[PDB]
Amino acid sequence: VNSFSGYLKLTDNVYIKNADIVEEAKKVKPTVVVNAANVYLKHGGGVAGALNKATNNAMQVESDDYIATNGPLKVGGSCVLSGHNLAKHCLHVVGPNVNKGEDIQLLKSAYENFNQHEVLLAPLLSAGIFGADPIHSLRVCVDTVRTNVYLAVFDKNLYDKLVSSFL
Ligand SMILES: CC(F)(F)c1cncc(C(=O)N[C@@H](Cc2cncc(Br)c2)C(=O)O)c1
Repeated sequence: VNSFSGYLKLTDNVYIKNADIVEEAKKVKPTVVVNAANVYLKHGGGVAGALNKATNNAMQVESDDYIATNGPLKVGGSCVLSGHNLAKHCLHVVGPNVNKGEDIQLLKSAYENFNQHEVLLAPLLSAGIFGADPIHSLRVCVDTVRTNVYLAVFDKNLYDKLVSSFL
């Protein structure tokens, strides 16, 4: 039993809710919140900018130190950093950005990072400003993630479309 509430169950292990991931993180304090990161951990907009703003820029400060030490992530890769006031940990995961021409096949590799964590609160990778089709992202999520994932979808119209078209 966990503290996630109001989710619709899509599969044995994938759940979905129309919610603001920032507000959901603030209420649940999950062990892991996933950030829709880029390879530079520059949290300017989309989910990343919203999460970072909610940490009063502490996420960005920590991220800049991480990059200065380790260099950029790989597209499809991830790193675990602090969750600050939102979660115990933040798993920064880099999905491919279609608006940069990155290969969409890397979306499966990106979701594989979720399997290293038993339970996660997450957005749909490569959705929103990353330019992928969220319906495709949900399909890859369901077919790749085996751990328990609670997906927060900010846009109500998109949420209803994701549920209604789900196979
Ligand atoms: C063009 C379109 F029709 F596909 C479209 C339009 N608007 C929003 C999205 C979207 O992917 N939203 C997700 C992911 C998300 C993105 N950025 C910020 C947050 Br916070 C959450 C959501 O709401 O959870 C997609």
